[PDB]
Amino acid sequence: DILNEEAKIVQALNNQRELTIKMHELKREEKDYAHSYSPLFSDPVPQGGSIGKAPGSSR
Amino acid sequence: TAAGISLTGGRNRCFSEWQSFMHCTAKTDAKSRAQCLPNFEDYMECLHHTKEKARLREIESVLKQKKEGLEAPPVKVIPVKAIGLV
Repeated sequence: DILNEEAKIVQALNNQRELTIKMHELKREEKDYAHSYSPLFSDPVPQGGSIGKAPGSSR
Repeated sequence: TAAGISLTGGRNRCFSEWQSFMHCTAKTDAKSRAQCLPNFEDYMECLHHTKEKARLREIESVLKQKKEGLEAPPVKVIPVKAIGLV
């Protein structure tokens, strides 16, 4: 009855160790432009400055 | 903001190279931006014309070494009151 209450605590601490190692991996994972910039307007493509615009300036 | 707005409100001189680089970075995740190098190189030398000035001094150093100099259809300079003279 004491070895099982050992193993419960050790299971509950290896759960926290794996929880930390996961949450440290989750930080260095790269993130989408829709999550790490504005959600609305998910493109990085500008089309900026359109009053005297020349066709052929797009690429 | 005013990312690519020119003096007349249009697009600036290096907008097309910048928008091409932004096309390159839009479809591309990190650890694979090494292919996105030539678009950036094109943009930076659109801005500052470094490779262009390098090429022009490489050909100007040869131009002063010839005694013949110029055997080509030449470029004629005009004064400002003589745009359409002849």
